[PDB]
Amino acid sequence: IQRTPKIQVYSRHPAENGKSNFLNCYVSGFHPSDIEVDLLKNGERIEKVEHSDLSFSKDWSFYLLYYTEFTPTEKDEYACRVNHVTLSQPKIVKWDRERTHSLRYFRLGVSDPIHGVPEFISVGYVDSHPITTYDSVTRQKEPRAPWMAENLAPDHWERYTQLLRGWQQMFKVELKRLQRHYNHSGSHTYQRMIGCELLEDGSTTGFLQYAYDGQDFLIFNKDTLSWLAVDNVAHTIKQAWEANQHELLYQKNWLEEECIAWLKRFLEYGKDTLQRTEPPLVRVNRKETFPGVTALFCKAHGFYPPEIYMTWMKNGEEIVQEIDYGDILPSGDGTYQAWASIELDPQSSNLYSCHVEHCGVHMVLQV
Ligand SMILES: *CC1=CN(c2ncnc3nc[nH]c23)[C@H]2C[C@@H]1C(C=O)=CO2
Repeated sequence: IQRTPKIQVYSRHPAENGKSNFLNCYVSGFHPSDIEVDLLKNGERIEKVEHSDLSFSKDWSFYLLYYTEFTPTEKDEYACRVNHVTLSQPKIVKWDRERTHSLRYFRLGVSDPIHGVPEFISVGYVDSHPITTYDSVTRQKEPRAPWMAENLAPDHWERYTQLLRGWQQMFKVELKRLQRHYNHSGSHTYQRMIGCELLEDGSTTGFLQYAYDGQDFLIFNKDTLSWLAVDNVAHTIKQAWEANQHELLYQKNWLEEECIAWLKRFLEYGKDTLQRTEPPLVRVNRKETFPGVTALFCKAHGFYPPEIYMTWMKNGEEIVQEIDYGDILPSGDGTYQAWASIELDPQSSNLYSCHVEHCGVHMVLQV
């Protein structure tokens, strides 16, 4: 099942003409992984374009960010051009107008990529921060964060590069078995996700899952040490794996113990960035796009962690049941932005208000 990319074009900071800024093209929710993204200045490709490394979501969808340094010109027209399997022709999008932590590791396999993209990639994350990276082209596990490279001995990288070289071969072999079993030809994707969550109160959560072509394939239940299979093909794989009772017990123990221990270790190594809280800056704007149309936009920016809650209240008593919302977007500098717009009443004002909650801070912008 293919999924088409969600393309969102926006600036890192609120845009004002003549002031340098960063243009973002957040490309998310797409499957398979192969994509081509360009940023266009007045219809022309931009030579210097930065982009985060390929990232992975828990729904098996892929996400990325493309950014470039620019200064907004009232005349300049910036847009983002995306190529994907689901797009018979490129799609151009104009630029209009904490306490819970998680460690998780993903494995990605692509058969017949026919690209300068690796056959196998594996990335680790603490709270949406890539801590480590490994791929088949590199054949080496390298820290993706600086706080990870200043606390782990070089032997640690050697030891786990050996595990990842073996896991890579297993993924290549396991992927062929699935294509033969399904009689599939061409490029297909194999995905794995393992991780644990450490809640504020001390509770722990764990998960291990496999996906074939972006669809749930095998789900490990660590409470019953069973692999749940979606298909009869997955059932065949389930039977092979469930033979090795030792492997299953290791999964339970790695999730409940080693994973949380690793996570606590990392949350200290990166305490400066991971335990950081940046409060949001909220401004209310009034816009009249058409005659007799007025809307209020509660816009928040520069906060971390991305967990935020925004709402509008008519007369300061009850919530509005017609509130449009904006996605929480990565601005590119480690902070996040969002917005919430309501249609201003043509009648006499109800004295609307905006309410923002972020990490225990409550802001009310009564206008
Ligand atoms: C870097 C490491 C990754 N780890 C890991 N465990 C299970 N499945 C994985 N898939 C990719 N990487 C996986 C382990 C060992 C090692 C580590 C510390 O650096 C934590 O967890």
